[PDB]
Amino acid sequence: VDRFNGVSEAELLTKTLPDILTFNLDIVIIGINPGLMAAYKGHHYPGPGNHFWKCLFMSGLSEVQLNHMDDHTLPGKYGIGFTNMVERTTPGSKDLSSKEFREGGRILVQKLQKYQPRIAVFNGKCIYEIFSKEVFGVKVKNLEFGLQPHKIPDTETLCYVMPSSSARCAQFPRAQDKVHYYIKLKDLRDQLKGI
DNA sequence: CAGCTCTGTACGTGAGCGATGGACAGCT
DNA sequence: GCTGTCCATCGCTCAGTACAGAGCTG
Repeated sequence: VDRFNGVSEAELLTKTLPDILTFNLDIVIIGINPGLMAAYKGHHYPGPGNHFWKCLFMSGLSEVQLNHMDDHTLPGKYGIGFTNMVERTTPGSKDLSSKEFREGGRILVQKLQKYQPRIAVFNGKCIYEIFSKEVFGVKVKNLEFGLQPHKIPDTETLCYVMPSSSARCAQFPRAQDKVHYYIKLKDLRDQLKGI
């Protein structure tokens, strides 16, 4: 079956997804790594199998239904940027090693200390579990979604964790089951501008 | 024993690819 | 009536998390 218009999966696995980063951003969405479609398109969260653009609209973070082609307009119009913990493309997170994640978390903390957005948004618990242990030296055991009790070191950057936008996750089967975190993220951002 | 990590595993939903079937229209 | 296409429809694949209940170490 052909899902990538004649492009082999082995070619996509060698491709990367660029960062959409700048200064004065309210939010930076940090993914785990690119999926095969993101590597294919060269844009963040294209469908099918991803809830991100649906949740972004349902929560009120965007005024209309946006898509992956709109990712570069997000810093200027919305104050939202994009990065990932791991550079390498795989079909799923389970194809990544501990070594890649730990190297990723180090480069991620450097990137965050340069751009210093108001909120570092972890789109996936697994990446915050690895990051928090490596950076803050905390226990992974009772880790929760939402606002974290630690800031990115040397910055005023907050850490906010969300269930991955991937539709592989059966615990939050629909975009509607994830929207709560997007709404609480919209509220946290609104509170920062208010205060 | 007490807190921790580690690892195999099952799980709902909705989009899209390739195949299928009923409707439909051409054919002095 | 026979032919071949259209286009909705269908059936299969595909796009992390929490849990059980150890093991590990003070």
